[PDB]
Amino acid sequence: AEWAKERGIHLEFSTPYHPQSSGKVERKNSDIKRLLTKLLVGRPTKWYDLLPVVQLALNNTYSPVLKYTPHQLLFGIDSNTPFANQDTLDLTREEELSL
Amino acid sequence: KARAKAKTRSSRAGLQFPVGRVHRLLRKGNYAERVGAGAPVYLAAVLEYLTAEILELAGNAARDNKKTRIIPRHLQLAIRNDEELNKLLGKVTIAQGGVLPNIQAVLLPK
Amino acid sequence: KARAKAKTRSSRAGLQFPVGRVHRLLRKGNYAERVGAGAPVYLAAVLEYLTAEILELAGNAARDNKKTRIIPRHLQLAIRNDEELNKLLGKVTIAQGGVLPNIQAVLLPK
Amino acid sequence: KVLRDNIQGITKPAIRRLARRGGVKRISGLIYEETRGVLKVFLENVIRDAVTYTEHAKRKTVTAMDVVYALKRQGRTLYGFGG
Amino acid sequence: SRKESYSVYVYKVLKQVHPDTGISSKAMGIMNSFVNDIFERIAGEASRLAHYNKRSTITSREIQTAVRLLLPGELAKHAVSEGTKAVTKYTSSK
Amino acid sequence: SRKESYSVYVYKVLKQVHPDTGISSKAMGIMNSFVNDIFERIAGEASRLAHYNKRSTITSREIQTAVRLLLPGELAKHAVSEGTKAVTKYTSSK
DNA sequence: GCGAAATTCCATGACACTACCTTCCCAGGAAACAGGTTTCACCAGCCAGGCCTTGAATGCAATTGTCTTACTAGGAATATTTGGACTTCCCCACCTACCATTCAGGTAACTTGATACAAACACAGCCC
DNA sequence: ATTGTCATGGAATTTCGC
Repeated sequence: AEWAKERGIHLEFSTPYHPQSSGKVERKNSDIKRLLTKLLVGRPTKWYDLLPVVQLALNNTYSPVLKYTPHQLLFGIDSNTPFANQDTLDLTREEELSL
Repeated sequence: KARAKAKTRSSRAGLQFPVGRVHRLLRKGNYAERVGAGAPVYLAAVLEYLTAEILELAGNAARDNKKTRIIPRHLQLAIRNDEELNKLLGKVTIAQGGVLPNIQAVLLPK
Repeated sequence: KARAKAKTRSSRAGLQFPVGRVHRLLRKGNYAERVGAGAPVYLAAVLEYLTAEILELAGNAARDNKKTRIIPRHLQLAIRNDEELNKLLGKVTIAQGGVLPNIQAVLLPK
Repeated sequence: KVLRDNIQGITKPAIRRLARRGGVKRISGLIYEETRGVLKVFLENVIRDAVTYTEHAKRKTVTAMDVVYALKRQGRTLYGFGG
Repeated sequence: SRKESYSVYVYKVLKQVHPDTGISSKAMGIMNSFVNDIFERIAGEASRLAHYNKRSTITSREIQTAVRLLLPGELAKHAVSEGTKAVTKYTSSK
Repeated sequence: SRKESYSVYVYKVLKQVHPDTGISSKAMGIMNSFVNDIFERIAGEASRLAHYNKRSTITSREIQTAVRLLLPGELAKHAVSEGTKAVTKYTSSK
């Protein structure tokens, strides 16, 4: 907590013995253990290699009920990834900030 | 916040020798890597039976020679009076004790 | 890719007893937590001096009784012939050896 | 399984032959009831320490290293069988 | 600094079977050093019982075999049954 | 499965000072079990030297004191100097 | 309007710190072991005769045990003087934890090789 | 002085062709 007051971090803690309170992290831990599960089928679990993959493979999975990348909702446009949108390249970046 | 009442594990087994102190003398003495939760309980009992059995016998020799406190002569003499306590400490010198009173009954005067 | 020539640490010290095998018998015997890199070197030398000193003496008793191979009687007799080797193994029975030839020179015939 | 009268299996010459290895010329006839006593004391302090190892690993066979571990305990080390 | 000891836990046993009895300083150190020695015989035989059966674990079974080895005859009958009371009382609690 | 041993490393010492000499099977096991016993005397006295001086570390100094205790007289003069050759040769390498 | 196709919907499940522990199975093989038969040779049990060793009785000699005195050194108390063990604080090198790579050893096999044992005739050493 | 969630496949829905 004494480091957290330096940054301006407002720490928030769940109610005890209630893992349902922490919402998304209990969901993405069911994503990370369904990405690293799928990569590591039929080999020794050398998962320290595959961690730069996971925060680039999950962060470009389209939310199938929001229809966006995590990259677009965080930044605004795709980075140099396979299968990246060109539908935003018909626009001006100086104005699509408020879009 | 506060927490519950800290009940010591020596009072949860009915002993007097500690189990918290014995359980860090099985993980800082390199005896093994894993030490069960019941092993320093069971060992603090056997340290407690044998600490009574000397002092039970050391209480009697203090009483039979009219003493309030137990000096090491009584510990010298409580050991080697009992047979099975002596076979445990058969190699062991006790400091400041001397020996038992003993004559081989051949040196008796003529 | 390939790598360099694997030079064993027994050949990097001029010994014959291994240091790779001794260094995993100081970390799987719970002797301590950290084992220095020089300690199984130094211990494989002392295992190698004392393995010679019996077999040096076990070679002679094989030769003095006209034998090619060293049977345990020679190991029985190489020990207890040397004085300082005997004081190390003063408590130790060697299997299938018997004892040294000995008469107390009072039982000699009249 | 019970087979008695086998402290009397340590026969009269086989204690004399053990006496000759110690360097003993003349013996009495009353060592034979002393040796069988001192022998069964020594096997009631090894088998009693050996079986508690074999029971501890829940084995039914007191193996070769067990006895050596018992003789390790008393301070009389036996080489040649392991341990 | 701090010297840990078993001196306090003797008065909690001395005042159990002889409540009108003191004990001297130089006799405390014997019953102090009786404990530390009879500690590491039982531990140091339970330790070497871990390697002989290829386990990294000192259970409360292994202390029982390392008391039936060190204690002879009639002490090995009591100090076993004076431990399994203090375990069954312990485990039914908590 | 695998039984580790010191049997191979005897022929690499037997063929150093008596190159025309064999050794039997049941005499190998003595020099096998000579090693494993004289191993754990030196280790098991260097081990108890770690607790007596409050260090978690077996150095190559502690094996030297646990050879000047177990070996008597004239073996304690050679087996010390037959180790410090094999260390100084070792550390000047690598 | 039917069908095909493009799309939105929503009910749901799993993530939450995890390994042991027990008892039975399987299994192959092997471990010998416990069980048992078989036969031959040998070691143990049997008993007595002769001799030597032990026990006892003994007389005596010096060895040893006690008494007494002059005394030397041990111990304790002292001051002090001196010699150090451990607590302290900090940094670096060394050990470890790791994976990949490779080498060596153990098992294993087939062969080879060499020695020890068993047997026979004789020699030498010691004793009656 | 705190609170599920969200990827996912039938299946229902809408587009829409002409």
